[PDB]
Formats: sequence, structure tokens, C-alpha cells
Amino acid sequence: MRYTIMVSATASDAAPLQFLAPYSGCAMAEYFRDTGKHGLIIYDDLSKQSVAYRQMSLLLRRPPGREAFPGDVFYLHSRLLERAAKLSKELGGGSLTAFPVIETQAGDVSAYIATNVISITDGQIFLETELFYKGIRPALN
Amino acid sequence: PIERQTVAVYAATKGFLDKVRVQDIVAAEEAVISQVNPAVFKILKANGKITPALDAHLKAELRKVKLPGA
Amino acid sequence: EHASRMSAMENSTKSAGEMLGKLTLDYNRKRQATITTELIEIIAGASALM
Amino acid sequence: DAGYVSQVIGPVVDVRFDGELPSILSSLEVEGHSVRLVLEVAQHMGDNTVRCIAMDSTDGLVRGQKVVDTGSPIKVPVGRGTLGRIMNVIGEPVDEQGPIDAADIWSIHREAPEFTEQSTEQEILVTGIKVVDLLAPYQRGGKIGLFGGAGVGKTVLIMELINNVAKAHGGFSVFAGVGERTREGNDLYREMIESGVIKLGAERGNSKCTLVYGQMNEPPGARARVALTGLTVAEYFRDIEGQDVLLFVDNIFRFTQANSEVSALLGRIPSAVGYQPTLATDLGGLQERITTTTKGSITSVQAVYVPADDLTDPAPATTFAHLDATTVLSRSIAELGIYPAVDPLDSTSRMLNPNVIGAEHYNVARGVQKVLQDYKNLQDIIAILGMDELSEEDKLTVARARKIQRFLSQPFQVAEVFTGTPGKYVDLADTISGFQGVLTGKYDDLPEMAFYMVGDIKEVKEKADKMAKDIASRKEADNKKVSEELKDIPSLDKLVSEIKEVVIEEDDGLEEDFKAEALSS
Ligand SMILES: Nc1ncnc2c1ncn2[C@@H]1O[C@H](COP(=O)(O)OP(=O)(O)O)[C@@H](O)[C@H]1O
Ligand SMILES: [Mg+2]
Repeated sequence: MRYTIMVSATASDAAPLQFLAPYSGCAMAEYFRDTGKHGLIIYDDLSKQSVAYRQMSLLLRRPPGREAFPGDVFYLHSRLLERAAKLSKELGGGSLTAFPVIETQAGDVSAYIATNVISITDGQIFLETELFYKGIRPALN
Repeated sequence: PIERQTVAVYAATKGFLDKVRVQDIVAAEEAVISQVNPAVFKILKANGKITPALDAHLKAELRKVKLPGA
Repeated sequence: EHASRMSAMENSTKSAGEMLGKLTLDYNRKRQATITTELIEIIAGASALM
Repeated sequence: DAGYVSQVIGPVVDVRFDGELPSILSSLEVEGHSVRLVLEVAQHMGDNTVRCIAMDSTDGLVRGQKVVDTGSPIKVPVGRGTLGRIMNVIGEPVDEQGPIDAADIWSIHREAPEFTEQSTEQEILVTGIKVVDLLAPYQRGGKIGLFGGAGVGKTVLIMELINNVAKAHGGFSVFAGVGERTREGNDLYREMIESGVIKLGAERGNSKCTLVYGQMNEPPGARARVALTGLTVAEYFRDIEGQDVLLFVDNIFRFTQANSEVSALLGRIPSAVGYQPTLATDLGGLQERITTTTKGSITSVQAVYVPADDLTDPAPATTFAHLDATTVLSRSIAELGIYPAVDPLDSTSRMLNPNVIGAEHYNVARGVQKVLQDYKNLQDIIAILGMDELSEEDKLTVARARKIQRFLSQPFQVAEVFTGTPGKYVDLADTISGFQGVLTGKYDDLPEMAFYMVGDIKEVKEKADKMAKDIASRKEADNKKVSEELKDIPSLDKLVSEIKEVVIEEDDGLEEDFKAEALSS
């Protein structure tokens, strides 16, 4: 904890507050990137943010798309995740490393938010549950 | 009726209907319901249980029966 | 026997690859159809309110 | 001063208020109705109109009917005076034992406790069920989920958790029956009179349980708020009396289904597969109140129905992030006869860390799961070929897993009428000792069905020694017993003559009954 911030928008919090928590956690983490130091941001269940943002959009009567998600739900996660950069040397040379966490259902990476974040991010660490019970922990496919 | 169901299920679960061709088990139990005693159904309906005085007395009355093929 | 099981188990990996290919075409058709179906259900419920 | 009904569409009532609308979540009373009809304000529609959900049926509501604001949310009686009683969603007694004595009446709506008053203490709740306390052990003070589709055993498992955990523990219990069968709510009530958990009459204060019932026949407004009513009785016992509570919720799925049934009539465009847009935050507002705080402790056990055995479905999938132990029940385990039909791999607990349960419980549980996972990777090749090319390293892990599979089965003391077996309570040490025997080959010689539906490893040896007596005891009765007896298998009409012939009336006589019901009342 002497190096960690925890931004916590829990389950009882309002859906606007879970939508804004990866963005407000990123702005706290962008402080270290912009001042030459290095950051590590982890958006644990970025798939739970998108569910909170789908709640606000259907309630604001915005027109729904696939799995009732908005049109700008790719733009939701890309605008957040593209803030993780390695800066150039004339901007301090600082960095921010993002680890978005996406929960699949039955290992389906063709789900709509999962294909969005796979497009945005560089790699993926796929953890397969079948390797998890074989004793292979961390269950990295 | 429920007493002729349990007698026919007794004839299959107490091993009285192997040695019988599997194609004519449908016709085998049509004998078994008709060739056993019409008084053994009345006791099983009135008791509701196949009593110890009847589970031998019916399985020894499920031997005096003529089954097809055999 | 080992050399006819080898030709038999070659003919069944083809048959289990030809069947797998027809199932994946059938799965992609059902995958596309359930995305269209869930979306038409969502737009109909939205058009009934707007 | 009061409002009037402006619109009735199903279970959703619009009430127009000339001046000073009630707050959202507040309770309204329709006077002039045949029964007590309580509405609860869901939203302000905007033209001095609130939109409400009804806690009862809206058949017989009239536009223009006077609606009285109560000025607060739904208030239910809480305290010791509810122990032994069955409540409604609105706090009414439905057990016909008089009015409910109330220490206080509390709003069923409150916020989650805080982040500061959370409890970070993990101690195991021993349940006696050996598949639970080995592989996915429960936490004393944590949220427990029982997943599974229709008919896999969620209600038998939650009934066995009642008489194994709540039958002797320090605090009180609350059963919240949320939108399930009325028949099994009566079965649970009568079982707790006989078990002495609920005492009736003047011994009512010695009860240890409160039932709050909102079963399947109730409207979606009722079933959406029963879980909040039963939680409010559990929150009084935790916040005010400061003591440990057990809270059993049968199908927390029905809470999300009930909100989904009114949701489109509340003006919400639907979310994914058919649920409301507020699915995760309606569920999250409920589960965040069922917590161990610094005042007391609520050990929740929630059954979760998964629709069509689908754990991918959004209402079970949202529940998974709320629990500390997710016993997942599977149909494929139930179809083989292993009961409790717990998926030993899919069941996950947070008490399965080695620095919590020790190393000799963690390594047995991780060892049992490794042998069961390997067997499932061999069962692809056994069901095609048939285990004669399996290395005798792989043949031994098939025999070890098949013994492990049956040894997770256990007769339940409440399933004594489904399985004809008296139920077995297995201690935690006897479960660890048994599965460490089956893992390290200490019991490789015993048969496979000697492990099936037994208590512990000492009863496997008392069953393998029993079956090897009783298979070689087959040929005593083959050559005799057909004839020559002591004549207590007597003659034909000997057994027909004690038949007390009951008089049949040979006509129904209902038209004499139907006229007789006219003269009565
Ligand atoms: N532990 C068990 N032992 C024996 N039978 C069981 C057990 N659990 C479930 N069953 C069988 O499964 C049936 C359905 O179980 P139930 O408790 O109704 O589950 P659910 O509530 O999920 O439908 C029961 O009536 C019983 O026949
Ligand atoms: Mg049930």
C-alpha cells in the first residue's frame, strides 16, 4: 500500500459511479506517467464497468446495439485504455501499463465486450479453467 | 391398475422374466397378469404392501405360469 | 492389423474433420442468427416504449 | 393530502398526487381495496405522478381510488417477537398465530454498511457435508451460493444445511423464501415444528428461526421485496442485538426475475437476454447488506437457480461475484446418482487457501480435484475405447477417481425419504483422513460401491465387509423356500378373508352436497 492506490466502486454504488471509476483511477495513475515515473493501472472487471455503462444508456433511452450495449461502448473502453502509454523522452519518459480484466462466460471470446477489449489491447493473458483444475496455476493458456 | 403394475414389475425385477425372448416381453407379461391368481391382486390392493406372507407366495405363484418360448 | 488400423484411423480423422467442418458452418450460422434474434428482441422492446 | 390511482397496467400502478409526492421507495396504502394493497414508489413519472409496484394483486383497482402515503418505506416487525413466526413481504403474519409482537418496526430499505465496518476474518463453517467441507469449504460469516438448475438438489442441500448448521448454533436464523413453491415452504415450516426450531404457543420465545415467505403465487412486486424483508429481520439481529445470524435465501434468482417482470412496465428498455437494465445494481444493493460487520455476523446461504442449467445466464453470472463459496450443483452428477450433486471442480471457495485451512486440508482438496480433473480428460478416451490401453498409471487414477467420486456422495438426514438411508454427519477431520487414504492408495483394495452413500472411511470398511458377506450369502435360499414351510405363508382365501371390504357408495352424491353448502353460511 505504500505504492498502491485503490479506487473502489463497489456493487452497491450507483452505475454512474462504477462507470467513472476506471476513468478516475486512470487519472490518478496518469499522474505518475505525466511526471516521469511509471504506473501500473489494473481495471479489475472492466466487463463490470460496461454493464454499469449499459445501465445508464438504456435508462437515458439511448439506442441499444448488440447485447443492448450502446454504440459508443467501444469508444468507452478505447478512450480509457489508450491512455496507457509509454511517453517520449521530451515528456519525461514516464509510462502507464494497463491490465484490464475481462470475465468471459464459458471461455467465449466472441462476446461483444470481450472482442472490443481484445481489439484495443496489445496482448492477452488467457486463463483457461480447464488448466486450472489440472493443477496448472496460473492457468495460462 | 396399480396392483397389476407392481406384479409385472415384480416379475421383471425378481428375475422371473429372463429366459424370455426380449421381443416378446410385451406378450410375456400379458400371460403373467392373466395366468397368476386373480385373488393375489386383491391382497396386494388391500394391503398396499407385498407382505412377507405374499412375496414368497406370489413368487412361488409366478412359477406356475406359462410364458411364450421359455 | 496395425497397418489396416492405420488406414482405418486415417479414414476416421477425415470423417471427423468433415463432420467438424459441417458443424462449424452450422455453429456460425446459429451464432449469427442468435445475435440477430437477441437484437430484434431488444429493438422491439425499445420501439414499444419510444 | 392524499393521492389517487391514475393508471393500472398489470402489477404497475400510477398514482397521481396533488401536492408533495412521496419519496421513491416509500410505501403507499390503497384504501377501499378488498385486501391490504401496499404500493411502493419506483419512480416519479413527472406530472405529479409516481409509478409504483404493488405488493399484492391489482385486480379490483379503480382509477380514482384513494391512496394514502405512509411517509416511510415498507416497515416490518423485527426482533425476538418474530422468532417462530411466518411473515409476509409487508410484515403481516401468515401463520394464523395472532399479531406479531414487535420490539421495533424497521424500514426494509437501508444502505449497505460501509467500507470501514467490514470484517476481514476467515474461519471455517463446518457443515458435515464432506464434498462441501473438503473442496469448497464455507466461511463462518460469509456469503454462500448454491447454484444449479431445476431439480439438481438446491432445496435438499439448503434443508440439510439448516439442520446441520442452524439446529445447534449460538444465534438466530432467518429463512427468506423468495418466490419458490408454497408446498416446500409448508414442508419447511412443519419440519421445524418437529425439529423444535419453531415452537408454537407459549413456548414461542424459545424459537430460533423466523420465516419470511414470498412464494411463487405472489405478484412480482411482492417477490422482489421479500429478500429485503427477511434481510431486515437479519439486520436487526446483527445491528441491534449484535449476534450471529444465519440467513437462508431460497432462490435469490427469483429476486432478479421479479424485478425483470415489472421492468418494462416501469418504462425501461430491456437489457441483454431479457433482464432489466438495472440487473447488476439491483442485485448488488441486496447482497451488499448481507455482510458481517463489526457489530455481528450474517452467514448467508443463498440458493441460485440457473435457468436451463446455464451458468452463463446473466442472473446467475452476476451472483458469482457476490459470494465467498459457490457450491455449483450439476445435472450430470445428479444423473449418476451422486447426491449431493456438487460439481467438485466447479465449486469454489475463498477458504481454500493454504494459510487459512492449513496445508493438510489444502493439499487433499487440490489432490482430489487433480484426480477428478484427470479422469475427465481420460473419460473422453474411455467412452470411445474402454480402458485397456491406459498404462496402469492411468488405470489407477481412473479407479482412484471413481472411488473419490462416490466418496463425495453422502446420505442426507433430510433426504431419508428420497434415499432410503439414515443420514450421515461427517466431521472435518474424518473427511480429511478419508480422502487422504483414497489419494495415497490406502484403500485401493475396497470395492467401488463401498464408498457410495456412506459417512466416512470407517463406514466404507463396514460396507465392503458387509457386501462381501452378502454376495456369498446368495445361495442359501435357492434350493429351498419354495415349499415346506411353517405355514405362515398360508392359503389363498386365508389372506383374502381378512380383507375388510370397504363400502363403495356407487354414486357420487355431490348434488346433495352442493345444496348442503348453500344452507351452510
Ligand atoms: N441429497 C440428495 N439426496 C437424495 N435425493 C436428492 C438430493 N438432492 C436432490 N435430490 C433429488 O432431487 C430432487 C429435486 O431436488 P430439489 O431439492 O427440488 O432441488 P431444486 O430445488 O433445485 O429443484 C429431489 O426431490 C430429490 O428427489
Ligand atoms: Mg428449490
